[PDB]
Amino acid sequence: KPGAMYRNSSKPAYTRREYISGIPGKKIAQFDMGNNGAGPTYPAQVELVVEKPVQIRHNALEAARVAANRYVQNSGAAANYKFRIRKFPFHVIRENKDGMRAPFGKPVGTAARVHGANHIFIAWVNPDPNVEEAWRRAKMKVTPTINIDSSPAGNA
Amino acid sequence: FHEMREPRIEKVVVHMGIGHANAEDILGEITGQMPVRTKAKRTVGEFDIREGDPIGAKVTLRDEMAEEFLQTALPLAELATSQFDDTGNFSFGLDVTVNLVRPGYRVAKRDKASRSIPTKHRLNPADAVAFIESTYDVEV
Amino acid sequence: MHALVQLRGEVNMHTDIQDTLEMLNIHHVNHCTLVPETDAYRGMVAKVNDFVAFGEPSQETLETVLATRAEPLEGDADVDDEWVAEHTDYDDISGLAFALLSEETTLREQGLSPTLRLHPPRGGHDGVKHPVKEGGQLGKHDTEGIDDLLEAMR
Amino acid sequence: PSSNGPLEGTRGKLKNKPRDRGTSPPQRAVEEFDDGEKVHLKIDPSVPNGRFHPRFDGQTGTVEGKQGDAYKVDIVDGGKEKTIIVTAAHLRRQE
Amino acid sequence: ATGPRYKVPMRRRREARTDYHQRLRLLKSGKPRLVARKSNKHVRAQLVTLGPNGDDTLASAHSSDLAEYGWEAPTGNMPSAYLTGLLAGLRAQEAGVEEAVLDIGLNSPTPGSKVFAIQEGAIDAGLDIPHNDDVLADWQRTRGAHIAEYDEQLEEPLYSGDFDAADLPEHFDELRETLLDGDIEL
RNA sequence: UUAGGCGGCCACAGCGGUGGGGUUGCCUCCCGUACCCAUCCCGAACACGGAAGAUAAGCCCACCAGCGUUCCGGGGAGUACUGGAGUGCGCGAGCCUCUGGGAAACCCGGUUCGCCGCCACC
RNA sequence: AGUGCAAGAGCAAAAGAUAGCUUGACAGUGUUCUUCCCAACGAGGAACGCUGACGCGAAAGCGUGGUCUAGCGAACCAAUU
RNA sequence: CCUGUCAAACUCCAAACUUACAGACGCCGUUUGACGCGGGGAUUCCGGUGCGCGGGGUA
Ligand SMILES: [Cl-]
Ligand SMILES: [Cl-]
Ligand SMILES: [Mg+2]
Ligand SMILES: [Mg+2]
Ligand SMILES: [Mg+2]
Ligand SMILES: [Mg+2]
Ligand SMILES: [Mg+2]
Ligand SMILES: [Mg+2]
Ligand SMILES: [Mg+2]
Ligand SMILES: [Mg+2]
Ligand code: NA
Ligand code: NA
Ligand code: NA
Ligand code: NA
Ligand code: NA
Ligand code: NA
Repeated sequence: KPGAMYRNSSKPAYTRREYISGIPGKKIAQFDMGNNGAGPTYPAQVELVVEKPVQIRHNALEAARVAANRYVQNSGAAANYKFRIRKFPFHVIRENKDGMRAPFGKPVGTAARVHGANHIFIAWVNPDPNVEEAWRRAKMKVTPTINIDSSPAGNA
Repeated sequence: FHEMREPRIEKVVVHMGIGHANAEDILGEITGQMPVRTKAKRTVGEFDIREGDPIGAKVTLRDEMAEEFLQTALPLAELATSQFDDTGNFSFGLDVTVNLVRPGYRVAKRDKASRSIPTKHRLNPADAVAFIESTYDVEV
Repeated sequence: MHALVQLRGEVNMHTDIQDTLEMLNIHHVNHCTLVPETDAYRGMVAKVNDFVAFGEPSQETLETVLATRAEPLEGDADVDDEWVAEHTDYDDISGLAFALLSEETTLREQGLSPTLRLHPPRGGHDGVKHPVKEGGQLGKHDTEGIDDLLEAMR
Repeated sequence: PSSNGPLEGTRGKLKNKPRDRGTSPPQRAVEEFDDGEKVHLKIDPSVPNGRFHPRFDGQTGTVEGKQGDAYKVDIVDGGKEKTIIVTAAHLRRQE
Repeated sequence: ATGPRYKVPMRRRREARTDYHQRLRLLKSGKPRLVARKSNKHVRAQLVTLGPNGDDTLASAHSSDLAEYGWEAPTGNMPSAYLTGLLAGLRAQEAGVEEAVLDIGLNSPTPGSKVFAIQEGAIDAGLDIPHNDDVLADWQRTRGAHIAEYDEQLEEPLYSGDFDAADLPEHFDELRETLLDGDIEL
């Protein structure tokens, strides 16, 4: 199913698991990537900034993350960098799969609500921005247009 | 300062935690005054499901009745240290507990304007060992 | 004291906004009233802010308008100096105007209609879809700003 | 509403902020009002008795006689006149 | 204490001085309260009314200012209590007070207790108070007979120096007698 | 208020901690069970009777801000949100301007270790 | 925590627990709110009185069933006081 | 200790705003009698749209 069905934040927040059952597990494998043993003790810090509030299905998060980290293997399986996806798919989504009678759908997935300007991804690297590239591929698999922003890094 | 800071025995509770009694009799003679029933709470597998139910007795002794008892109880006990309260108490043994404290305790036991005893005015394990050990026996 | 001029009609405007205009004695487009600057009056003009034009007019302007569009509580009679002197506490229009501006009296108190029914603005006004700060004609105006509108509607 | 009992939708108005929790001071439960006085109606979550229908919480009526220790306040619901039987515990002097 | 949500009891509850549930039932009568209070050495009796910023004491009596009338005996006993009640009851009358209800605070409703002696005193002073006669002591005990008899089992004076050796419930009568006519502050 | 009783507001008063105070007078702890009364067992408590001793508790007095709380300055912030208006922008989601209101978190610095009423009293 | 049972709310010298005692889960008749916001409409419900008789308590007082909001039924006919 | 996120059926907080009563101005009423009271006669109980706020629904 298309992102068109769930990319807008027009519905009420629906996240109370105490009143919702049968919610599908998330496809997001990890949130901390790279040298998670080390702390953000890096010279450079780039972030992927979403430019519009939207809803991002755990589907897109996993594909976006994989495509970025899977690529960050331009530095090696145990390379020197740490990657972080700060958002979690809290918002439960339904689908009305009778016609419009008794239409409250059934849980079919989850999605994370990101507001325009938040960073969904943050990487930490030494002057070796291959990460900038890992993100051109990341925002490629998420609905919104995105801004690739660098913070600690006046080494231009 | 002292005199009103020096420990003293306030009640010695002798109780026999049985599991369902005929035992009161011996408590009455060992102490010198009537025992009190020991009801239990909660329903449990040791065929002890009855809420209100005699399951042992106790006896709270005060003043001479407490000394005249310890003047034989203590001798039948050896232990000391670690086996002492953080408030200067200790139980040994059929159980025999000795509650110790200093002169102004009624402040915490009375009805009107009651209050809790300040930590400083409390009795420490150490200050307790001294008092008792200094009364016919030895510590550890 | 501010000069109030309704520049937008009644159709589709909130009722509670319309009643306000009515409480301020304005019942038609281009109708103008003079309102003291008080807490109570201030709240009212603010509520009516999007369908009117208001501001403090200059002595002169007020005089021009008074002379040109003032009316007795009843009748055609022209409100000229003579009228003013033979009917009011003051001796001439200028005297009246000053009093109004300094908020010492009111058009009723002097047996005059609370409303100065103005003429459409000669040359057209700046638009009723945008405020002054945006090139429009709605909202608070400059004393020079209000004067132009009032004068154009003399 | 899914139901129509008196306490429907009263979760808020009949609950105390954690700190105002517990038995309330007796001073205001004994307060005496005179006929004609204006009194604000507000239920004390902590005080069970002497209550009035939650829908009137917020009203400001006029004391006009009492019934037992309870007072009879006149209020106007929308455009209807009504009399409310309420104890001091739930009233406050206006001004 | 612990957090923003924590609930701190009322000051007079923390101090374990006022029983607010009883207080409210007391304030129900709409009558003044006859506050009966004790101390190891003394006994106090007040007639309190309700006020805007707190209670108003319109009349009081303390077992200490009892000597001010000829008391030469201890002041933490039964005869003491009654008299202190009668004294406060009288000053009460002077103040224009006609009735009241007995507030014994945190004390126990034990029959023949000093608070009830306080209540009997105030009543005889002329104050109208809701009571129950057979919860009161039997007059003799009020007189202080129980103490005289106790000194009979002498061998050593019950009173260290004080007054008398065999004590005097008669001293009691002389005083009640005194309080029942004229004299200052009454 | 050189120590008390009854309260109002019910943490500005809570939690924790330091120092000081009783020679006759007050509160206590304290001493003690013939009585009224009392412990499903204990004068522990409750109740009654009393001063040999003490200021160590409590309590009263002076003070500390580490925690909790109340209010204030500056910053966050005229941000977030919002009542009224718009032939302003945007494929749209949505945004912007004018007008009237206006926050929360958090940081830094102050404040707060109760206030007040009635009665009694070297 | 507990308070019979949904959910939300109330409650700590208690509305909870224990003990003891008691039958107010009483008869009569109302006021008011609710049912039905506003705004007419029955049964039902609740709050708050009074009259009478009682329970407990030293007493103020508390008890018009269970802390509060669910647990309810017209006319005709029968049986019953 | 540090570090990453949330709530229609969460709340240590908390608007704009809505709302009871009162006073003030305004407007209105006392020959156009308002507010209110009593009675006669209805029609009406398929609605729709814009904007704001919504809930459902891919729409
Ligand atoms: Cl009501
Ligand atoms: Cl007392
Ligand atoms: Mg005319
Ligand atoms: Mg032209
Ligand atoms: Mg134009
Ligand atoms: Mg000291
Ligand atoms: Mg009830
Ligand atoms: Mg039939
Ligand atoms: Mg039958
Ligand atoms: Mg609303
Ligand atoms: Na079907
Ligand atoms: Na994209
Ligand atoms: Na309360
Ligand atoms: Na038993
Ligand atoms: Na001391
Ligand atoms: Na009915």
